[PDB]
Amino acid sequence: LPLNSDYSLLLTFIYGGRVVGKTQVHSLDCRLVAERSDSESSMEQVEFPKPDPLEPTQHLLNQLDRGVLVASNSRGLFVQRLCPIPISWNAPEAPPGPGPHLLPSNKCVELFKTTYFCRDLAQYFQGQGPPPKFQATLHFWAASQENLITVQMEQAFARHLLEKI
Amino acid sequence: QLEIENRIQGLHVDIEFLVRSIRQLKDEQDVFSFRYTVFSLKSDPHQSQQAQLVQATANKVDRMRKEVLDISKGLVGRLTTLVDLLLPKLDEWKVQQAASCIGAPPPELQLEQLEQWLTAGAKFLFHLRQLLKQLKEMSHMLRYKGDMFGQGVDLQNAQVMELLQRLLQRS
Repeated sequence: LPLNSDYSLLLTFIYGGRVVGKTQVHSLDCRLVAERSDSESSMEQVEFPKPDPLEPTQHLLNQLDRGVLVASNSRGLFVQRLCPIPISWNAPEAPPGPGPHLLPSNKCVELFKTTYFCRDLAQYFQGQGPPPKFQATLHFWAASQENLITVQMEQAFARHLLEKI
Repeated sequence: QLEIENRIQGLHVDIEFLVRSIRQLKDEQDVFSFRYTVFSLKSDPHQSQQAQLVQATANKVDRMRKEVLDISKGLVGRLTTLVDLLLPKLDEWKVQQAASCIGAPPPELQLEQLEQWLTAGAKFLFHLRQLLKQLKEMSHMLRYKGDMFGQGVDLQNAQVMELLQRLLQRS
């Protein structure tokens, strides 16, 4: 794990099985919002892609309000849900459960970790385990309940190490 | 009278601006606690960058907290000037009306316009009480709360209530 490691966030917005945008966010933090607010916030704000057809996605984005907070640093990915829209998620650190894993309001959730990625990666190259996973998908729901929006997340250093072989 | 109309003219604009400032603060207090929590979750020298980030978020919160009190304190004082100017006028109306019953001329200013001004002036004080009530909840963000910031809200909440107590007695 060199110092020159690219922990930048790589977002991928999906609306109903269609990739509607990609965004690299070189900041430690960002907030995913429908439309950027006029305020002096130390944290960057990343707008969702504006739906061209306008429905049913637009009705869903207009309920985000506070939106979603994502932190992409040296220790991995962290998220906090501030919106009333339900959010499920799948990531390497998801627990072993039958049903869906839902982001709780007012609780910072650890999605991805670099420590265990390096550990499980060193074990594969040597040959004592499977290769590590890194994508941290997020699924938004809307009213019956349909997964209209999907957001994938990953760090640049992760895919670069694996795709070599 | 324009001085009133223009006084309550800008009060609308400035309490709106206050409401926006309070939303800006609320949004940022979430930022801090998020970064604070992330910083607490677990060294890599990169963590210095992580701490400097949290350190810079509390300064904005502190700066904003002090800039919100400055706004609302200016409004509290302005609302006082308006109340202190409105109620003596209504007093002069009650007198001039009472005299009209024993042979005086009617008062020039209608009571319909006075009641609207006292209602619009009251609607500002209730709105401001709600906003200070929100800041008092934000003051509970952390354990020590903010002994100086919390007292500023409490001290303004008292003034707002004294202005209401004035208005609600003679209206």
